[PDB]
Amino acid sequence: YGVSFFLVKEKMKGKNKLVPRLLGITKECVMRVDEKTKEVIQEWSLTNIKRWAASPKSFTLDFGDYQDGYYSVQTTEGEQIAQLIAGYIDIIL
Amino acid sequence: DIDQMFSTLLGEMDLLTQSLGVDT
Repeated sequence: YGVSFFLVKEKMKGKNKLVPRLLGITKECVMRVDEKTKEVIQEWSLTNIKRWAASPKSFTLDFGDYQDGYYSVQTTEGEQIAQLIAGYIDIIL
Repeated sequence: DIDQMFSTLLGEMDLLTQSLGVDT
């Protein structure tokens, strides 16, 4: 078991709704992947996580609360993203 | 330390549906 991938929705510019997207949890980071290309648009250390929050419709990460550390998206499988993340911070800690 | 986190992040998530997003 290695890097994990989750199709999540994100709030982009140009409209007001969310845009399907693709997340990638790495035992060293978290990233916003372009479901379109599968390439990474964003990255964020997993060992940098402060506290996250998976939901039945969405999931969220809290890293940077100093200012704005809250990065979230829409996904009907958070506990899957979160348990792993949670399980990954368990490693890299 | 768990307690409200869920609601503490969900309340924040509301800001992702409001209208802004990331304010770049």
